[PDB]
Amino acid sequence: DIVLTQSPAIMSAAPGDKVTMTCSASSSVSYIHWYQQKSGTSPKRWIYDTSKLTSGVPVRFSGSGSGTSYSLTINTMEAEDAATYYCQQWSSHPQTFGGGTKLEILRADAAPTVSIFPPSSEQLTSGGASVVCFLNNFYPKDINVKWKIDGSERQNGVLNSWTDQDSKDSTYSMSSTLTLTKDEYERHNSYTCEATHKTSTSPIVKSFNRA
Amino acid sequence: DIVLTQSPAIMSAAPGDKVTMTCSASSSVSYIHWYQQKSGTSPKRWIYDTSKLTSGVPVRFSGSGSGTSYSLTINTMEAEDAATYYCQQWSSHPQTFGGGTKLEILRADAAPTVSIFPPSSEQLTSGGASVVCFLNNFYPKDINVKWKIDGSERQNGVLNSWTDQDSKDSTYSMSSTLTLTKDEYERHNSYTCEATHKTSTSPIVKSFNRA
Amino acid sequence: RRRQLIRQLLERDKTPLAILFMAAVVGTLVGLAAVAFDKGVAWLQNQRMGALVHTADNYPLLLTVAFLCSAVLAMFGYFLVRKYAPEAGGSGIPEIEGALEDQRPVRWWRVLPVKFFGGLGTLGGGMVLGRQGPTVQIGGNIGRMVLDIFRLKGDEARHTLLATGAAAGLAAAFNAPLAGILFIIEEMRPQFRYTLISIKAVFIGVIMSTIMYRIFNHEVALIDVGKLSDAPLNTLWLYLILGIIFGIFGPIFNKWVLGMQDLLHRVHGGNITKWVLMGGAIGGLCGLLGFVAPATSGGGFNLIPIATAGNFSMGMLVFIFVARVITTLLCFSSGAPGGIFAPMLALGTVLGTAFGMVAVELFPQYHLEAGTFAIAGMGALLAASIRAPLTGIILVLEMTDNYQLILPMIITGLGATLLAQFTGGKPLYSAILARTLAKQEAEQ
Amino acid sequence: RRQLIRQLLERDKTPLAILFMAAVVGTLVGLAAVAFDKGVAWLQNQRMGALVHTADNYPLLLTVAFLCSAVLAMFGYFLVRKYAPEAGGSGIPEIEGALEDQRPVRWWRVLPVKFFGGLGTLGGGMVLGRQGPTVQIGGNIGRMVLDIFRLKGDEARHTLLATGAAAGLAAAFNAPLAGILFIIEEMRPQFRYTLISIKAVFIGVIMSTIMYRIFNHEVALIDVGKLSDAPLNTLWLYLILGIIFGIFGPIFNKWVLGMQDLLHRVHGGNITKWVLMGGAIGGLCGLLGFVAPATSGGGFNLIPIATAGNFSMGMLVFIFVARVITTLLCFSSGAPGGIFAPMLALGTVLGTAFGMVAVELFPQYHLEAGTFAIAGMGALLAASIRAPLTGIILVLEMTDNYQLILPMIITGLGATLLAQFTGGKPLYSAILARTLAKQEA
Amino acid sequence: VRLLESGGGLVQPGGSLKLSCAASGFDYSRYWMSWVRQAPGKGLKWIGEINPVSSTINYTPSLKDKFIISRDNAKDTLYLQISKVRSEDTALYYCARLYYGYGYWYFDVWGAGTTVTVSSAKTTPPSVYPLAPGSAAAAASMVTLGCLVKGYFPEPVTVTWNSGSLAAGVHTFPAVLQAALYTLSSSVTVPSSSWPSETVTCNVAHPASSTKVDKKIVPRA
Amino acid sequence: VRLLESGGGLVQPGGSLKLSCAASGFDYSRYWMSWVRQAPGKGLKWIGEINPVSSTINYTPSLKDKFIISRDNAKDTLYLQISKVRSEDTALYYCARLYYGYGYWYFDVWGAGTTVTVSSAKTTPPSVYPLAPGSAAAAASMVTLGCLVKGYFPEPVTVTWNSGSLAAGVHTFPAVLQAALYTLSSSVTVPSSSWPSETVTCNVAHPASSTKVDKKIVPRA
Ligand SMILES: [Cl-]
Ligand SMILES: [Cl-]
Ligand SMILES: [Cl-]
Ligand SMILES: [Cl-]
Ligand SMILES: [Cl-]
Ligand SMILES: [Cl-]
Repeated sequence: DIVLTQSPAIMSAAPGDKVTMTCSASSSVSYIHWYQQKSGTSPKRWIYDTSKLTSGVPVRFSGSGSGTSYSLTINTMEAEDAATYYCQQWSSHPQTFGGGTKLEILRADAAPTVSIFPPSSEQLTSGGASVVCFLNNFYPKDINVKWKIDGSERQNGVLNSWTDQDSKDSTYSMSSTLTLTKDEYERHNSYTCEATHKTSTSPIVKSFNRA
Repeated sequence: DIVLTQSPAIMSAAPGDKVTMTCSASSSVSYIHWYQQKSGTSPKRWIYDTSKLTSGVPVRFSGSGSGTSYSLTINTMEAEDAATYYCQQWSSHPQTFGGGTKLEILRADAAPTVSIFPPSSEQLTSGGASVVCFLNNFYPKDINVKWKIDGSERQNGVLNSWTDQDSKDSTYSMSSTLTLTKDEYERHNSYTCEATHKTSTSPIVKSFNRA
Repeated sequence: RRRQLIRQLLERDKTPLAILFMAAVVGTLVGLAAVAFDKGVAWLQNQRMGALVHTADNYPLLLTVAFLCSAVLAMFGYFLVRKYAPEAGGSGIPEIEGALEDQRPVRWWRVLPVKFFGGLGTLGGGMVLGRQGPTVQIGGNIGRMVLDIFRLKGDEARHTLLATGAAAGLAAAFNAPLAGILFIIEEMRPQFRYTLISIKAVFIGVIMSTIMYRIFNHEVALIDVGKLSDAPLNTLWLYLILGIIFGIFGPIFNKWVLGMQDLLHRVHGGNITKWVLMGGAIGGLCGLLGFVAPATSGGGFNLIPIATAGNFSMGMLVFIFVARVITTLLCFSSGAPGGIFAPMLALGTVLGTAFGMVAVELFPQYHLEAGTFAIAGMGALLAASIRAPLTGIILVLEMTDNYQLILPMIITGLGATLLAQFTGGKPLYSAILARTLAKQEAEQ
Repeated sequence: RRQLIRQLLERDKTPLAILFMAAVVGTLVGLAAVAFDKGVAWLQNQRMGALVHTADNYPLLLTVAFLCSAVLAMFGYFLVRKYAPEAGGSGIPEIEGALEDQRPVRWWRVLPVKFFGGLGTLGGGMVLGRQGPTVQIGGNIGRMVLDIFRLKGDEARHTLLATGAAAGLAAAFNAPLAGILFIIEEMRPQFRYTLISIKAVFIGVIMSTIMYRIFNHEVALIDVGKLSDAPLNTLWLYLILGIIFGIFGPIFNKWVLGMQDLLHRVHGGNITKWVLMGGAIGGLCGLLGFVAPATSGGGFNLIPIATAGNFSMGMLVFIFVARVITTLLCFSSGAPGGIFAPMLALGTVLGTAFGMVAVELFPQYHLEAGTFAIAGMGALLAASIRAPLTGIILVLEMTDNYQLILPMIITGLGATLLAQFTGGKPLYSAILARTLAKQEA
Repeated sequence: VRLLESGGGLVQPGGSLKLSCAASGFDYSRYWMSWVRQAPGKGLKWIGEINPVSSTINYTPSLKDKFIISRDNAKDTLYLQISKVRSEDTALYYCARLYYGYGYWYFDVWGAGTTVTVSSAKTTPPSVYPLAPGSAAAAASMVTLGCLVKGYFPEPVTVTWNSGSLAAGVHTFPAVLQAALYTLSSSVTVPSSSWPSETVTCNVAHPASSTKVDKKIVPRA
Repeated sequence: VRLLESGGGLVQPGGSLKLSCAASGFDYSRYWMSWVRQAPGKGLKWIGEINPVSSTINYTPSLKDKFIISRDNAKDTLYLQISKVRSEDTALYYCARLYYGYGYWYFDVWGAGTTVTVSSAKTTPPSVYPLAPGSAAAAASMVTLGCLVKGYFPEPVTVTWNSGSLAAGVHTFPAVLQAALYTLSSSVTVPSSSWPSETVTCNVAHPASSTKVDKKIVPRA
């Protein structure tokens, strides 16, 4: 049970940059392996025996390390290198994998596009009342959404979910959904959606009124 | 292509006897083979390369021959040897099989065992009316069946079928089946089945009456 | 001097047609022989079944006739040796190997019938002796017999026809031609002075017999371990270790075989009847064990496949090892006509296997398969006792078909001799000659 | 007698000092055999990032597809005629001679010469193997240590020399068993007992094979796959094939020999009439290696394809002859490179054809050309170089069809059995004799 | 080692049928597979043979593509395509496994069989009727039962009892043809004290028709 | 060469499910097969491995028979039996093919892998609601639509637009679980002059629930 722990848990660097991720073992290992895992796909054998690129791996990639500490590197990483790399050993049974490192196409700041929607007429026709509010394509991922019913705070019933960095534009998108009872909803008017991201000092509001 | 012609087309001998069957080639062959085929089964590799019994063949069997003429022999043949032997060659392409030889066993007398059967109730429920009548385990094979409707001759619609000498008891069995229209049948009562075999002077009758 | 060489080079590989043609007649004969022997042997080990089973009801009656038979025969064996060919007794290779250097005669008109019928009894009974060795010898004689019957003269044709006879023999034995050659030219061959043995002559001989053997033994091997897994470079050292172990135990097994054959001399002093009686004694003993725990008796071949698979438990292995480590000595060392070439493989196999199982569990990350170790060592107890690595490595491959294990098989057998050397020991085959050569004299 | 009795009891005792050295040697040979093989490719590679770069202008191709194999081929001959005349050619006739002490082992010369040298001849695309060259690069390696550690005593001079060859032969075809059977069937002083320690060699061979496996794991040089088997009633067919190799074995020997004379006149001994004739045949090859590669290069790559039956009877004979030529013209031209490897290709190719003929000749033997393409992969070794046992085993060693052992022998044997009864001699010994006699006088 | 070939059946003149033969119990490769057919009553006639890598395929003296043998070693299955079939093609088709001794090859392990009947008929399932002894059944030591299988096409039908579990004393007469329909009966003698008391079932199967039926022989109530 | 493993799905605590992995494109034997599971969000964890002749089978530090790996080389299939399952067992289960370089084995070729949810909750089709812009829609250059898929179980749902024919500008947020029910929304930005005027349909599918619905995004009245 070698405790492999991959250093950067998450990291970002602009393509053509030189990136390096560590993978330390609690004890002693030798001939570590690396697997690349892009979203939606099973792992792929990248590097092995510490540094043998696999048939197909761009010569961009390089393995290294020894006994207690190993590493994997990308001389001038490309965008198609965005993924999660998993170092694994089996120089001691039973084999073990590392915590993984997530590589991300660091890009330039992007102001989030905020689109708010009233609960569908059909959902209201069943006591439900979901006020969806999207936040599309922004960067970095740090963003803060906050709801305001009839001009007032609100955190109960609110649910958010971020997407994973886009493979192409390397931006993030996160949705915030406030759920209420057809009645709870009907007894109010102003439903604002405030988004606070680095790209601005003054938050981005986007509301609609039932009236 | 070579024309293998197995001598005795059909032959009979009493177990414990020494039997020999020939297999001549139009031209010249070498390392003949032999396959044994008992009723109901695909051929079985018996002897090969002229005289190599196959794993399992009783040492009772022996192969031989040379170039133009070969043979297969059984020193003291047993009843379980009843079958059809096929010599085959492939010392000249394309391979070719012989005409086969059918071994038949001679045993002592063994009088029939008749059985008359009244048209199934279900067959009658469709205008058909088949009066089956078996004749199980007898020898020799010469046996005469004769039907008698309400005590009278009948040969129309009657169909007989013998089985091939049994591999074990070396007896024969033959079925006789008279077919009629539900009506033709219903308009009679006595349906007798008479079997005449060597084992007796007075035929064996076996009837049933609808009444 | 370079004046000569230049003429010697341009005069290479020219072996008299008369010789080549004879090596052929020889090789052939050897085969037909090796066959009939092997055939006859079984036929008896067979009868010794249509015996037991006939009396399989009365237990003591079994254990009884399961001794008498292997006794009546074993004796008959020793007899046909002590009274007709003292040279036969034992392997028979030490002699041929000596008769090469011209230090022992080839009394074929004696040895042949003696060694043949003789071992037919020892082996056909159930003793712990191979039939390979015995053949190597039966072979050379065959070569000799022709040499004499055709009086073609000239060292070349005496050392050649003698050597090929051996090879042919060794081959038809394991159905292994390559081995039968590598052997003659790694062991039998006069070890210290250039010789007139025509390699090519041997080949034709070897072949001619292997063909003769295939004529009656096709469609079935003597062993059939099937393609085993492979072996990663990170598990190589493990075969070295196993090698070293064979290397220390190699010479030891040699002391025993040797001395034990002395301590077995006292019992009879040299008396034909104190032998013949001691003969059917170990003989009958074997025939008995060969129906109470056969893996301790007989050729031992049959248990190699079973062993390699991993069907024997660590317990049953060790037991079988030791038991054989004993039955083997007690049978060969007893000067009975029969060899220790074949049975040595068995020990090898068995010792290797065990080493495997230990390994398997020791490191499951090497994804081992004991079977491979049971093979790096099938001929290792040859690369220590008989110190003929190259002949072994190849004899194994010749009939185990796992070339994927060539790297390990070598690293073991090498490591074997590398310790069978650095720790006393010597070619158990040479030592025997020396002794039987020094005892020839030093006694007058 | 008394002596022998003491000699027996004193067998297989080889000085720990020797054994330990054979190991250092074997090792070195490996790393070497590797980097050589590695470098060679690397070049045959560049000569691609060359052609493709100019793959538009056809004549521009055929042009740079000559110059490169010319510029290098020359560079090869040069580093030989001006620094080590002993290198040129196989290199085995020498080592084999240096064993009997009839030639020197100028390693401080040969090594860099033969290495970088053949790196050009081969790395360019010439019809020479890289095996032979290594056998030689091997012995020298063995020598180099002998000298650098002045452990004296025949045994340690003939031993460290022999193992160096073996190790070399091995790491070449990743075939240890061959590397040994070889030294003790050919190289070994053919007429007088010697002080070469077998066991010494083994440790050497091994040490290199391991070294080779360290960088060549997971892929073989050949991969014919388990072929069918062969019934005893189709054995004589392999004898026939053997006899054919047995008659054409010595003939190909005459040519290789004489052709290397008729190739002498063109330059008389002039460094520049050679070097120029060098990149001449050299550039030629590099050209054919892009208009019909099966006529140029190592020839390895076409053995698998040949054994399969992918070449038509037409393309076979053509490829045979073409090579029957490029081979002579390249080796006989004293260029640093051997004829061991390329002889296999000829064998394979000749064998295959014999197969196809057989196949249709008798369809009742249910043949598979592939097997004949193997009974003869090393048969043109059992006639030219007359080292059957080393061949048979080198084939098996890397073909893995032991099921064919009975045929493979009956051929190779039938080979030397005619290469004998019809003149011929060890093309490897003849070379020594000549290069030994051309010495005194 | 089982060689089980399916595919056979009923085909109208000038038709085409792909006979299959699934192997199991051995390594399909290393093996030369072939076909041989037996015409009802007549002997055997070799059709073709196709080596491992299918780099070789021969047939008897028969034109262009009457036959087209192939094999998918990936499914250890041997195939046979007969096109433009004619009455001469109606026979039992076996797929053998090929091997040899000294080298003059033999047909090692012949499979089961599969039947191809060339005719314009219709695949007709069979009707199975129970043959129980009459009411005047002189119930002696042994009791003979049996079931009748009639009105089916083409051959063949397989009749077993209690699923084979009752094999001693069984009979199955050769089918007789009449009016483009086949008819056969199956006999099965058992100990009287064993029948009425137990269950005597006759199981008939007609592959072509793709049917199976189990008739329970019950006393004539 | 493909490694396709089925079997996964929904199982209630204390249950048992036989995961299957069908191999194709290589020789199943000579190969050590294994399983490794990835818990949603977390990393990979090796489960077990079973050599060719299945004469060896090891698992990670797990008790008695939580796991039972086996293989039928006759069907080139790798199996895995999990018994007495618990939430910790909910993850993506992959079967890999094992090989090595110098000898320190690696997970050679993986497969898509089956998902295994272990819950009490009951499956449940989803309700799909259209998210059209409000009446005060500041119809600029681009128009953001989207549809809400809520109240379903278990994962997953597949949302496409106009049948995929509209793939640029699409979003599908990860589903959030709440009260034994999943909920996710899908975003799709298109050119304003492209929407009202055309048909923007969102097609949701929930395999488990065996349902498919196409919600047509129409402007708010
Ligand atoms: Cl002895
Ligand atoms: Cl022996
Ligand atoms: Cl012996
Ligand atoms: Cl040369
Ligand atoms: Cl070469
Ligand atoms: Cl060379």
